[PDB]
Amino acid sequence: GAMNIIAPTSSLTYVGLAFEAKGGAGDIKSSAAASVVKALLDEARPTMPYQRKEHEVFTSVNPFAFAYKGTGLVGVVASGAPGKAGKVVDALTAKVQ
Amino acid sequence: GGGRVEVPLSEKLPAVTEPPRTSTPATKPIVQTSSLRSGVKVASINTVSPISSLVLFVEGGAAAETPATAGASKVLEVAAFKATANRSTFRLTRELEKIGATSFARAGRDHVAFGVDATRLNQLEALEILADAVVNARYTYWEVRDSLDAVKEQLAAQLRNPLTAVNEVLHRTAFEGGLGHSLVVDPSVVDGFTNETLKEYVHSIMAPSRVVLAASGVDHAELTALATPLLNLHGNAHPAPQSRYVGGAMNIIAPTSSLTYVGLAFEAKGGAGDIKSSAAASVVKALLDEARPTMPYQRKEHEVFTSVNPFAFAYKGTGLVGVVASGAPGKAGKVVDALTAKVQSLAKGVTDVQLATAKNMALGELRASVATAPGLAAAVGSSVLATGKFSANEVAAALSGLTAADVTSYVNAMIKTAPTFVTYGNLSSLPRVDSIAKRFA
Amino acid sequence: TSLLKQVALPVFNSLATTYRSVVGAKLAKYGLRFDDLQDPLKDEDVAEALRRLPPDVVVARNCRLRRALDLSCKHEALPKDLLEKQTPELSYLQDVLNEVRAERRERAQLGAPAPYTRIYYD
Amino acid sequence: DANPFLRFSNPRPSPIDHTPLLSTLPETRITTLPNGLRVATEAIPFAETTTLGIWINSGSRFETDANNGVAHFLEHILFKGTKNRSVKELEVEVENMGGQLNAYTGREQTCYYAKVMGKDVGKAVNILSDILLNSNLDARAIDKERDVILREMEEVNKQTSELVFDHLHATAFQYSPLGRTILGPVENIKSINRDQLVEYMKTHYRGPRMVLAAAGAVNHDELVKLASDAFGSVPDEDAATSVRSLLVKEPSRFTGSYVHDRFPDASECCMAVAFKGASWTDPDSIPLMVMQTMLGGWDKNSTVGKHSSSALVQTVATEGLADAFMAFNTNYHDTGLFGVYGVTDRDRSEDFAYAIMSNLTRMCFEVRDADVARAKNQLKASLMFFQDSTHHVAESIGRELLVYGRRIPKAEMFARIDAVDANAIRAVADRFIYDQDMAVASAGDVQFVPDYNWFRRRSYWLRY
Ligand SMILES: [Zn+2]
Repeated sequence: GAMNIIAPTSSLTYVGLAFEAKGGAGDIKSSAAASVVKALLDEARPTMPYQRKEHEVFTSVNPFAFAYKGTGLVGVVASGAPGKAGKVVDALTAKVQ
Repeated sequence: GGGRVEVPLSEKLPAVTEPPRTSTPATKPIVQTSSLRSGVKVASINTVSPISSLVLFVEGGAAAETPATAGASKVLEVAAFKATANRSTFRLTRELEKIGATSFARAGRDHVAFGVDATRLNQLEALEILADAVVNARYTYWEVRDSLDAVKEQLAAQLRNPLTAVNEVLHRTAFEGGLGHSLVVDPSVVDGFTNETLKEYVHSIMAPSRVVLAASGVDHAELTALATPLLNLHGNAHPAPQSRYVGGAMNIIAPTSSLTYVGLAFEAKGGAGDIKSSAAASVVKALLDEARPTMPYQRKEHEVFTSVNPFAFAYKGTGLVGVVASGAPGKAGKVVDALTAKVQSLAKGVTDVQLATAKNMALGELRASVATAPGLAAAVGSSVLATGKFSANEVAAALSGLTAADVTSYVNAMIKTAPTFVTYGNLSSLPRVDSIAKRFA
Repeated sequence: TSLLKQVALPVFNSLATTYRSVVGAKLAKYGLRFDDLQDPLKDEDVAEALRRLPPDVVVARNCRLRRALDLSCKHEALPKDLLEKQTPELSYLQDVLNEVRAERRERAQLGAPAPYTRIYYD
Repeated sequence: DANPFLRFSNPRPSPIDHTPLLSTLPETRITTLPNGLRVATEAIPFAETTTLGIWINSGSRFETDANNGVAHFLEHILFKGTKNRSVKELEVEVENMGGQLNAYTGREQTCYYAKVMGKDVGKAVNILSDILLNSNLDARAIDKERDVILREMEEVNKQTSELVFDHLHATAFQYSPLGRTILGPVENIKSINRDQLVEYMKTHYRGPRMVLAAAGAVNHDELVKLASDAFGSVPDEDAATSVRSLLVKEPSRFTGSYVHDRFPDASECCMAVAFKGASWTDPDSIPLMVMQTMLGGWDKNSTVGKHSSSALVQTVATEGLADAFMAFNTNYHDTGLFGVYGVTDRDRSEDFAYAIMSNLTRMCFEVRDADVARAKNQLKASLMFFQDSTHHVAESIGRELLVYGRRIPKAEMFARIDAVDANAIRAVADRFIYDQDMAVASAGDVQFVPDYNWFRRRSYWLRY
């Protein structure tokens, strides 16, 4: 599905995109593939001090991969400027595609 | 000594009938309009009532608010009728209280109104006080600073009503442009607000072509002669951020709300300029009003609708008409289902008795809104500011001339456009966002 | 009185300028201004005028008073480079205080009091 | 100093002659049916909407201890169907008119009125007479309404000002008919049935105790014909049950007393201090209206309270002594109440009480001509604002006919108001306030509200 949140004094705008990891924590291979997908979505990983990776639209990228019992939730949350939220959505769809 | 005559007894024989009777005007008075050299429209109607009302309408409101000047309409509402270049706040307040007159400021979605209602014997005082309070206003630093707590608590009181919040989210979701700007803003928005922000907003909205002086219960020629040297407005007509309907779907979360609200709306095409479309929108709003209590302690009971409130808004070029229905948090999907099925039940056909009922309801609301002198002056000002002329007789005639075919075709053409969905509360039973938009199809 | 009171005002102005010259020479060594010599405890109109001010003006006034009191404790004056920059007659309070006193005079002719009292402690 | 902006207006209060207003004011025409029912109309020259209804000189004062709350239950039950119209038929007939039905039950006055357009006066008369004379009073609907009323009794669902004023009436007019509440106790609500409602209607809703008033777009003689057709079956007076005889039999009594209603966890404190006022017929009731205007009212949503011309508003707004307050002046047939009600906190209760008591007692010595002139102008302007609305004109006609026996012309009301000076205000305050017992009621967080001896000592000044 889809939803929304209204925040009155949020200086940024946050967009979340997620899918279901089939099998949950029970399947070893599906959880491993979901972890690999989470690492593949890691655009700006801070592996060095004071390194400045610049994206055109994004301000922060934060993926995840939760594995519950029987079902999971792998996805990514990306921030961005308030006037560039559609660009954030377009870039996230382009990255998953 | 004081008077010793009992109140059921008539007073003493020296009770002079100094007022002479006769004559009432033989014809119904009508609205006269005459512009000034600066470009200010003056629109007044004479009235047999002993109360004169004078309202100044300025284009602006939340539509003219930038992100720098957000929330400025509410602060202008609170901070109006304070010190001017000719009067302090004390002197102006004493002048209003001396003649027993009341003042108000009111900010709308696309305008800001200032007005003084007074006795007919003190209409020059009311006009001069209103003219000085709008033209020569000194928005001082300390008076603006000392009112922000009142503004913030009034905003927090207004957002406690879920209907106000749902209306704000509906206006943002349905529109792109100045009409989507929030009017009743969050109290945290007015945190870093100063009197220079207010001065910037007032300078942005002020121009002699954006101002309508309306009146009720005064001679038109005398009003123009006395408003000639007062409304010498100078300014640049700022561009208007025009708005178009786009629709969509948004949700607002309230974690401790015991009722879940569902809002549905559609565009009233044409806006306030189209009399026929406005009349049809009023009739559709009257038709959707399922539970209107007309008697004391009425006990209407719907299976899913805890409360139903329809609306119909008319702006310059567009507007909204729709319905906001509440319900149980566990019953929101059925609330959406009933709200959806109601409009196909209306689009399929309306009976003659139902059409007569809705036409009588809309005509009653329209002729009740202009029954008082301040309401009549406000309606005159709003109509002249939006469309350039006021005539509620044409609105009433359009309401009376509506047939069932007109309303059926209007709702059929209205269901062919984009819908708008807004939900409040905790959404533990929101079925599908995409499917509810395709239910109308 | 009106025949001699037409030219009694330039003599007042000359005496006032001489007075302000002498006192401003005295004030500039402490880094003070003429408006810093007004105490909110001593006058309730000055207390009213001081809360009508923006916060940075009040912060600057407190800083100047703290510097002057520190100088008075140390039995010192400002150094020459600071002393040449001192502006003892740059007003920050006289407009607001004049407005406050005019409002109080206006309320008194109608029998109304001032909408504030003295500062009361404890 | 702008020349165009600083003419015709100044803050110095001066007397204002309101005589040229009265030329355009409409006149009232009163007829009397043979059963004693009066029909009075005032025709506004260019009007489209009309309001109309029945004003009855009855209420909870004229009940007994066995049937207290019958009159308030009547407005719960009277709209649930008649002998000619069912529930749905009544609903569609009201909603076809494009208007509203509303009822209000007081202590000495009851109203059943409608707000329609000018083309639906006759249908409104027919439906009002059908509701009032031919109601079903079904037992099943009574049982359905009793559960709702009892649930809101046990939830304690009431406005705070209503609770305070009910306590003030019950302690000020104790052992009097006016001391009862309109809604009534739990036992009478639990043990009510059709027969008490029927007997109350047959006893008190007679001919000369009812007035049919209409205002707006209405013709007089046509309304007289409709009223004679519809309300002709209303019975007449029995001499042993007239309003004056009932007043003489059970008069009102005022006792100086104290009451408070303390709650363990309450944010607000609401208190009222009241003196024995004047009746409707008392010639000093007009200076009491001027004094009620002089005290005025205020709420914290107004930012110009410190610039007010009222001294009590000045003190409360400047010192922040309360959140909101309003002086009241209630009039009854033989007595009345006068004083100040306000909402405050527990830490400001004594200061607010001292402000109230000191502003009331000062009116016996220190009254200025400017404040009197200002309050008289405010009173006359407020009287003219009621003339703008049809609902207030109809309510004024019905109330004035019920409590004065006539319709006071606006010229006489203006002449009575214009005769009040500072000496009259001083004398009226000296009669009603100075060194007199008062009634004090409170609710909520009232642990710091002073007791009766504190209030009683501050009705007089030893300094003079
Ligand atoms: Zn009730």
